[PDB]
Amino acid sequence: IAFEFDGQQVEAQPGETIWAVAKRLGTHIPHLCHKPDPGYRPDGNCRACMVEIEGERVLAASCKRTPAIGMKVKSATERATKARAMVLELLVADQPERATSHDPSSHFWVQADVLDVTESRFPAAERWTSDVSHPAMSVNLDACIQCNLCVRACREVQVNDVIGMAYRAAGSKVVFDFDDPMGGSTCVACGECVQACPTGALMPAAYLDANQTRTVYPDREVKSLCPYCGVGCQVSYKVKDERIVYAEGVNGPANQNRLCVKGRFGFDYVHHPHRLTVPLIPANPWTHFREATWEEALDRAAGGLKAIRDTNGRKALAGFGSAKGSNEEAYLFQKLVRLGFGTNNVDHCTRLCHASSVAALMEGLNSGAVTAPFSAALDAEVIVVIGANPTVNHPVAATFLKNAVKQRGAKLIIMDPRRQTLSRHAYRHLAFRPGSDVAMLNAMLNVIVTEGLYDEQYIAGYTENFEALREKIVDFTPEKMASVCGIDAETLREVARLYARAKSSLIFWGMGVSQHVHGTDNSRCLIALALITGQIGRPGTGLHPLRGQNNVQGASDAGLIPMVYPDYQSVEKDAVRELFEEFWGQSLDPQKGLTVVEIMRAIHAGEIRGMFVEGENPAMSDPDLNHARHALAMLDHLVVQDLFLTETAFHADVVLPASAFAEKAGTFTNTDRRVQIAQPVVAPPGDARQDWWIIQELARRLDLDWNYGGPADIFAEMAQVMPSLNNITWERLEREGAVTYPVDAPDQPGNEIIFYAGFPTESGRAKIVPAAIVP
Amino acid sequence: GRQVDPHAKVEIEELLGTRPRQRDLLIEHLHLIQDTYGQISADHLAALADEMSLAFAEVFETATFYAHFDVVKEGEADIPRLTIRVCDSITCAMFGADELLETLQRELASDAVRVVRAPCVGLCDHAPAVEVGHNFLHRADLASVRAAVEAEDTHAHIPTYVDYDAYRAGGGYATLERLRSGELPVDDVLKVLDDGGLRGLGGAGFPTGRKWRSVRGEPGPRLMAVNGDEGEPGTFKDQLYLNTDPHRFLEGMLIGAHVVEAADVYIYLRDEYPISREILAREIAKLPEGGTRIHLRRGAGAYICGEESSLIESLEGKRGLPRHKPPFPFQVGLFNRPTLINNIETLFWVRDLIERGAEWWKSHGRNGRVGLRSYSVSGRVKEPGVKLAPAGLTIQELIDEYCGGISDGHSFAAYLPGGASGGILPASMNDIPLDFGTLEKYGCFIGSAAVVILSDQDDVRGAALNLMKFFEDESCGQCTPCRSGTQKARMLMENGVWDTDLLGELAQCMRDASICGLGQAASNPVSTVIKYFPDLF
Ligand SMILES: Nc1nc2c(c(=O)[nH]1)N[C@H]1C(S)=C(S)[C@@H](COP(=O)(O)OP(=O)(O)OC[C@H]3O[C@@H](n4cnc5c(=O)[nH]c(N)nc54)[C@H](O)[C@@H]3O)O[C@H]1N2
Ligand SMILES: Nc1nc2c(c(=O)[nH]1)N[C@H]1C(S)=C(S)[C@@H](COP(=O)(O)OP(=O)(O)OC[C@H]3O[C@@H](n4cnc5c(=O)[nH]c(N)nc54)[C@H](O)[C@@H]3O)O[C@H]1N2
Ligand SMILES: Cc1cc2nc3c(=O)[nH]c(=O)nc-3n(C[C@H](O)[C@H](O)[C@H](O)COP(=O)(O)O)c2cc1C
Ligand code: SF4
Ligand code: SF4
Ligand code: SF4
Ligand code: SF4
Ligand code: FES
Ligand code: FES
Ligand SMILES: [W+6]
Repeated sequence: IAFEFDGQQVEAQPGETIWAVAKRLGTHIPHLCHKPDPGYRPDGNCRACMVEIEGERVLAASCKRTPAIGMKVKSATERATKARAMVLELLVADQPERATSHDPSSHFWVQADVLDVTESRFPAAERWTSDVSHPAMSVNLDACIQCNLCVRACREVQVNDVIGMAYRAAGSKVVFDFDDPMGGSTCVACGECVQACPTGALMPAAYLDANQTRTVYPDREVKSLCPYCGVGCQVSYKVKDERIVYAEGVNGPANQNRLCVKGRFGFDYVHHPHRLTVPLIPANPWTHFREATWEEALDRAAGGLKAIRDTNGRKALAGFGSAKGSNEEAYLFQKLVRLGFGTNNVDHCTRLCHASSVAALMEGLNSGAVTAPFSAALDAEVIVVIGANPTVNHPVAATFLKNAVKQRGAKLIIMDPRRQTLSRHAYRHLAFRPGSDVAMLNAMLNVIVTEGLYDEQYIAGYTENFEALREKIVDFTPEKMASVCGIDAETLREVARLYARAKSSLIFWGMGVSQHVHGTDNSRCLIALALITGQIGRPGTGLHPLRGQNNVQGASDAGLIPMVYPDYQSVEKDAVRELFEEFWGQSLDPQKGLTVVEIMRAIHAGEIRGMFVEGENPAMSDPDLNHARHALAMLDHLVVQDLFLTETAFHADVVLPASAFAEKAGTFTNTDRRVQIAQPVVAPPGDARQDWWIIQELARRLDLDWNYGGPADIFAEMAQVMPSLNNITWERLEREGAVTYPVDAPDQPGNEIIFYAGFPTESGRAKIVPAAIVP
Repeated sequence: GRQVDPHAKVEIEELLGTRPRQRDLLIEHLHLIQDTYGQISADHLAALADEMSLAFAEVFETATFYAHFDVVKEGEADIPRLTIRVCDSITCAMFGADELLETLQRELASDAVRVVRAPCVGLCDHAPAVEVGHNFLHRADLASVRAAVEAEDTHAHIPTYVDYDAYRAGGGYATLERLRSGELPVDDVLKVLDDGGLRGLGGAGFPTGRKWRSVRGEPGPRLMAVNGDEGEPGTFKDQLYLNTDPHRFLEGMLIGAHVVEAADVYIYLRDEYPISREILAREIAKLPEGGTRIHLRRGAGAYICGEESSLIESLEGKRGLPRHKPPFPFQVGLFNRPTLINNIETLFWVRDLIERGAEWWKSHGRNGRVGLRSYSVSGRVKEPGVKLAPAGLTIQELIDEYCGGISDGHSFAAYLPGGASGGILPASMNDIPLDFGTLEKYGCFIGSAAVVILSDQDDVRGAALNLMKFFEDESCGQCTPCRSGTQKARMLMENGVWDTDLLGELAQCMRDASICGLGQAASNPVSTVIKYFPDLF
């Protein structure tokens, strides 16, 4: 589009409201009420971005209009400047003294200094008081410019339906539910309105004091991510010398500038006073067998393990693991075992939950990765969900879904006994007694084929077993399971029509289903909805369960498993044990390891001797009491590398100073197939250190002689084997930040959808599995 | 954690029974609550929302923007059942209102009763305009309200009018039935409406044939609506017609609907016009099931609803906030679909256009201008009330020919057309014709035919102050110029003298940088005073 501007004949792209054209061109002008960051929407209230155009008689706006053909805009004139200056004069007239107030170095005062205004000539208004009911925030609301961004953040993006302007013009204010103090309001501490209010009214704590006023600037800044969920919410940590304060979101392709309570607050664990800095081998403060040292308590690990190996054997050893806070360590936390102990007795107390899922996924497709991402539910048309509560444990995705509901109207469905928050936004709600989902699941399974509304073509050459099952299937029916599940049939006829007829669809769930004994048998059927209908492997289609940790993918995809080395190349195979050794130069053990509960119940009156624990509180995770106290009691030589003196390893005969999260580089992954880089902020206290040094030193003390160096080379030595990253390097994992592994080309965004043209399985097809009611 | 749905949810399902629960249908529920109970309490809102499955923020935003719904929480004090209101605009205030307020607010302002302010109710003709719970008064005074309260005279009182049969006696819905039949096609109607020059009423000054052609050219399922707010102070026409012969207006509306092919229609008039709210509900049920279904809605305050986009958002059960003008109302409307608005007056005349023609609408104008209009005179005259007269008429002739005169004891100093939106001019501006496109070269205009007359005994600056107070309380609250400029003007105009230069700047700003057509006019009065009253500074 061609249109004149300030005396030029310039061009503009489409959807480029005048403001953006000026910015791109270098003629910045004030907005105040228009947050250009992706995610928001303009409203045109402040009227500070006004311009002139030949043809109209009333001035216009620059954030809400568009430069159609022939038009010509004007900013360097008189009317517009006078109007802007007058608006700013009014605002600063109803404003406090910027000398000492809330956020003196803010957006409003900057845009004022641009229009050359310091004071005003109008009087004040004698406004209202403040409320500090909520601990983190501080609403000293005497600087409200009525910019309505609080709302577009709490009523349009991080949807929780709390804020709203509930009065008339002069008395117009912002209020929480029923004019309540917001200390017990529906606010969930979702800090998307705290970084949108330009003025310091809607401001957090830690940036001001009793006589509410700014008291600090950013000492420094660092861009990182959150070690609490499995989404990879980026962050920019606000620091002061040996102090961390508060963070904001960044334009991360996974988060998109929106966090939860923990992206803002709740990290008092890192700098938590009561901590550990030296070996210490009951009350919290260490009081027994403490001997600060770094060559004694490492002899007492290397020599101990080596000698007990010699005297009792290799299989007599065992080892737990962890993935809470690192990836590259696991590569080594397992290489160490496989080399010095010559034994595949690894385990993973975090992969326990969602095992059945990946079991079925590799049975049917030879993979365990959620088909396609969750941030792609905005081009779809339908949703499915069962056994979960995203808003709580995976909120960001929940609000993505809410936004998709709002904008595009794409319906969803629910499957849960109790009532959930999303109900309000939910198109339906299907309660049922537990351990019975599979019934209505088969109903939906066979509703399609029995009526005859399936997509034969996709089932023609892309999924085998389509005919051998039909005996039980046509034997089954979607009308019989009412008293067995607790629903009516027409609902199910509908739901299935909806899915199969829908242009696209997805399904979500979590540990709620796979928690049951035969949750496998649940997914054993859920697998094929997208496959039997075809709505898979294409934009907006796929299957995508969720995980409850940071990089469990990154751990259990790079060789922390009792039956397989990284990138899912099992041990029982032969060639696996013939090519890995050109790198590790060792003789391995083909027989599998003893799984977590297997090894635990084994050692109980068993034969294993000691282990090398790490990043876990096993004493209180899976087993209630029997395998917590008596578990390690009979053990002889023990190790614990925990940050704190957690309840577990109360008698762990040696300890090391686990480094916290916020201090490291490396690589992390999410439940989205993406790998996120990190970066350190603050060194730890005491003589503590990281783990990629602990394990290096211990390998050396155990006659391994790796001497690789730093993680920036562990990455390469871990990728040289795993083709999943066949085109990746730390360089572009720093620049461009995060990426996902299934990509093929170097200078391309990525390949982010399973089965776009064919399964990566030997046959190219799946093996649809017999799904029976097998209690 | 949050406001909880209490056990007090029985009285919300035992009171709505079998009704629809669409967002667009909310205000009726709130009115129902405010009627059955004299207040609207939180618990009830929580129950209502958790029924409609909404959030407390939305219902709270809506239940307080309209100036009538009275809200309370578990902490505040109970509201009484019996209340009254008083007018505070220019006309009702010129006859001794404020003294009335502060005179009866300490005799019968006790617990069981209440007394508050009110902008205007459409009775500028019979001076004070007091109301007692859906019952209005005239020439109000203390010794009359005493008796009106002591006796349970809260209920309204209905006059006589023309029913369906008496109307059917004459032409009686024969012009309409000629359309469902091909006895006369459409194009003729457009052609008469065009060549006859029916420049529409309302404060727009816009033709009608063009609107109808346009809304007829755009596709899909069409709609329509009517604005019966008439909230502008010096405007009391709609009442004198809806209370004498509505069936003519219904004829016109059905005509204007079938042409655009609108399945259903909508209506919107104040809460301060109850008599009509009963006349209609009495008549409609007698109008047969023809094939076009009609509706009827209420409205609580919100003079900003006189605007189109705000009326749309209200009929959508939303907050009364207008929209931007580059995307037009005839392209995207009531439910994101086309719809044509038309004031009841513009409909009331169509029958006389068709049955007689256009020439009957051209042999009327007195001065160069042409047309025929229904003025609304008020203030210190001798025979006030609505008036029909050829457009293009001066004001002196409107005073000494139709209105009988001015008074016996006063004189003529100032006057103001266009009600509040318009300006206040002196006598010397006497030889000017009163039409649509004639006064824009003087600062003011005439949008609603509102007229007022002030004498020497009356002061102008106080009138401008009252108008600015009105515009301050009727502001929607979105655009900054109105929200803050109205305050700064209500303040600057308070002191013994105002600068008028800061005021000129502020007026230029508000007139060039205001979203709605209200802020574009709230500065007309002060500017006209600065210009044509150079002897008051
Ligand atoms: N706050 C928080 N968040 C976390 C974690 C945490 O400890 N705390 N841990 C992370 C990880 S990896 C974990 S351990 C997860 C756990 O968290 P989730 O994955 O959410 O599992 P639940 O929290 O139990 O939610 C499962 C949902 O299924 C419902 N449900 C209950 N019974 C059944 C049933 O019989 N069938 C079905 N289909 N659904 C049922 C539950 O009531 C709930 O609605 O959270 C992850 N994120
Ligand atoms: N009460 C309760 N118990 C449960 C569950 C539950 O919901 N409630 N769910 C079960 C399930 S599914 C799960 S998902 C488990 C998880 O429960 P746990 O097995 O306790 O795992 P976490 O609670 O994450 O504890 C991880 C340990 O690693 C330490 N750590 C943290 N960051 C780092 C780091 O960067 N490096 C190292 N080396 N260590 C670090 C932590 O301080 C802590 O000691 O809980 C299981 N048990
Ligand atoms: C702030 C504002 C308030 C208005 N209030 C009313 C009103 O109360 N009644 C009315 O009929 N028109 C009112 N109008 C003018 C509307 O545009 C009018 O109702 C509508 O355009 C009628 O169109 P018509 O001329 O075809 O009949 C108002 C306009 C503005 C800008
Ligand atoms: S809270 Fe922020 S966005 Fe809301 S009115 Fe105040 S300054 Fe404007
Ligand atoms: S929860 Fe967070 S985003 Fe939502 S309203 Fe409260 S502060 Fe704003
Ligand atoms: S979802 Fe988890 S990782 Fe992401 S921002 Fe929230 S707490 Fe942090
Ligand atoms: S600023 Fe004034 S004219 Fe504009 S929307 Fe608000 S009340 Fe209406
Ligand atoms: S700045 Fe874009 S209109 Fe307010
Ligand atoms: S009643 Fe005061 S003028 Fe309308
Ligand atoms: W988990």
